[PDB]
Amino acid sequence: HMYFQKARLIHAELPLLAPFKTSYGELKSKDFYIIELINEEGIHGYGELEAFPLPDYTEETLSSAILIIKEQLLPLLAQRKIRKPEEIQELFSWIQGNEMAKAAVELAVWDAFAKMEKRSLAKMIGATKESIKVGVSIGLQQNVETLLQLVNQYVDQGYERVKLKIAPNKDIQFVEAVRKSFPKLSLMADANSAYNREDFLLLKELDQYDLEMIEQPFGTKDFVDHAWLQKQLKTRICLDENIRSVKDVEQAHSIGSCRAINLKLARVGGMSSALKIAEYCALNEILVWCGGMLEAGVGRAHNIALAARNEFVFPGDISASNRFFAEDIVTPAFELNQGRLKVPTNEGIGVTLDLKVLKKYTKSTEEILLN
Amino acid sequence: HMYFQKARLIHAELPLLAPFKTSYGELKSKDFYIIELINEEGIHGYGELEAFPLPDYTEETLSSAILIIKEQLLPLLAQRKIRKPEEIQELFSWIQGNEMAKAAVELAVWDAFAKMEKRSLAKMIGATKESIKVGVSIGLQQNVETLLQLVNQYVDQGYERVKLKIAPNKDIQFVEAVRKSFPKLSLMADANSAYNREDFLLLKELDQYDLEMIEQPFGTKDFVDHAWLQKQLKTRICLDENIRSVKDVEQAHSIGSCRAINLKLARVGGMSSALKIAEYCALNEILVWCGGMLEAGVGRAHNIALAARNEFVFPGDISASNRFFAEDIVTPAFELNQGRLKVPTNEGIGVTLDLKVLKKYTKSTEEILLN
Ligand SMILES: [Mg+2]
Ligand SMILES: [Mg+2]
Repeated sequence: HMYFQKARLIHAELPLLAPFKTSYGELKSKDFYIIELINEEGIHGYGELEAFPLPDYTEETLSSAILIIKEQLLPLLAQRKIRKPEEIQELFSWIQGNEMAKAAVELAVWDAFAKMEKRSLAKMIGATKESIKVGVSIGLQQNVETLLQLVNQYVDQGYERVKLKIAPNKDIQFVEAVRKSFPKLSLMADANSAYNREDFLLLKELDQYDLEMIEQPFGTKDFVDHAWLQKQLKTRICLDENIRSVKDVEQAHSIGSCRAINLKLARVGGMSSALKIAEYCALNEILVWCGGMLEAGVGRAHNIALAARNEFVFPGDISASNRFFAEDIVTPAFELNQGRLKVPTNEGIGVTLDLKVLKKYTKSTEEILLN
Repeated sequence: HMYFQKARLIHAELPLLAPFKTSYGELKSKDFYIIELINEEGIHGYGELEAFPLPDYTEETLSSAILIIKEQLLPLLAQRKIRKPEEIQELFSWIQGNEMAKAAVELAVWDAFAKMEKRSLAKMIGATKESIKVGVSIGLQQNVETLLQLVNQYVDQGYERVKLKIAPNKDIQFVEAVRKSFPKLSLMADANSAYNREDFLLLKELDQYDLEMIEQPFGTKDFVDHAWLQKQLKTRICLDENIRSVKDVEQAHSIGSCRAINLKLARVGGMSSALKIAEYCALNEILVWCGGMLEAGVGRAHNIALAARNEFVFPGDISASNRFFAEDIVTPAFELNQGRLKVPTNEGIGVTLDLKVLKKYTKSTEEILLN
């Protein structure tokens, strides 16, 4: 039982060690928001808005999402008494789409409760693991030779799973190379909606490489063509973009669009929603794993608590800050210990903000009286 | 061949005669934007942003959409030379969702071209009609008696089609009443996503009332449950919310989710997109008609040109301004002549702005240089 006294929206931007390539862009940093929800008893809950700057991933964007947060989500909490962190998905239920905005606010509310109950956010959602095996993603390489070198570094580093980025001209030849060299390494392929039905031959040729899964070969809204392809392959197909809720998984399932789901907290609307989906995939043999969105310290802390659940077996897209950022905004840095990350045990998300580090990356601060 | 010199974003709000009820709200007016695109040869193209204030219809909202227009759509036109109005859907293609933002800008570009070619926008997209039969929508009534009275007024007024709003407790008993009283009046039912699979009995009981169609009984993102229902009915099922493109219709089709499509320019991203869909429904026996979004003068003018196409047979949701607004922002008011509206013949959308009437409803004006 708690009431949210005020909200503090912090806009920050972290320098990426290396540029991140998106569909129709290239990130040079992680532009995000920190939603700080403050209890009426002095507890601070933290969430992170993950929306990319361009609507080249999903329809949402940072500027538009934070706008929906201010004009749509925060006003709802203003009055309200919240009893379960899960009541949040409900009052936001009438809102269509805008999942990443909801997530930023809702995940803050969860952290606030786990804090109140002196538990890890991981402990609270029921997780038991104390560490989780994270994976690694490699983009497109011009050389097969150089891909194999990159693949070698990580394996030696402890990463027990590798996601290879695929594309019509650079697909089958690279998968072999890696498969016929790491015959026991779990390996998946991400096709970033680069194929058409006409390329089913190319896609069928990958079935025989024991690929863990092939992510979104066709349209970002497609169910039909995916199903038409899934029925012709042994490898699981994985959806991403069009998976926003359990309801969305249910459709993909009955249609037979996929056998695996790339679950990302932000894209799915929060924690309540993510768990419902995890539980459902578990009951229907659908492989579920935590994808990523270049999260800063706060985003990553939540992601790891979700990843700690038993349903998640496949290594997710989480990693030590040091892989992307020169610096992060969370005090207990995430140490990579041979393909594994330590699940926070401290109250809430388990990590604190370097109000120091933050200050030098903060572009604006806004406080909102939810009362 | 034209280049857009500048853009003028006019924010206006018209007083509604009577309150308009939305899913989780009630409009008291039409808050919208007018996108005025100005040629390099002095031609003015006009579009209208239709997004509702709350994300209770689709994910978009006026405030967030106009934000996407400024930050995402207008910058693309800045440099560009446009040869066909249809080039607009293309450069916006990489953008996910955000259809109502696209529409406001793209429809402006069409009007600008039809103007350049001294043709009606209706003439240009190929329409031939000179008038179109519009319908009328009635919300939920407490009395069956009073619904029948309302139904009587319109029929005598000339409306050749009536859309009845349906809901679990107020459905079958009203349909009869109207059907067993106007045995020859085309009649459809709009279920505004108020039913579950468990209510298929209720929905099957309507099949026998020669209902033209039943709009979105189930989820606003659902294809599956709709298909499961369509296969059990004679009446056509009509989708709305989840129909954003030809591609979306293609899925609904192969899945068998519907037999009719409620086509609204804004929700579908513009004219290029709307025509593609109309043509497709025509080739695949799918009933297509123009739905509405409480358009002001500009929105309505475009809608009527689309409605003039041959594919649209069923009366759309268009009407004389006088049905909703005390005043409108378009000089040649739309006269209702026994269920029909006269298709503009004047250049472009065929109507002019009462810069006078506008001024007293304008809340802000913003000019943006595209050179
Ligand atoms: Mg993806
Ligand atoms: Mg509807």
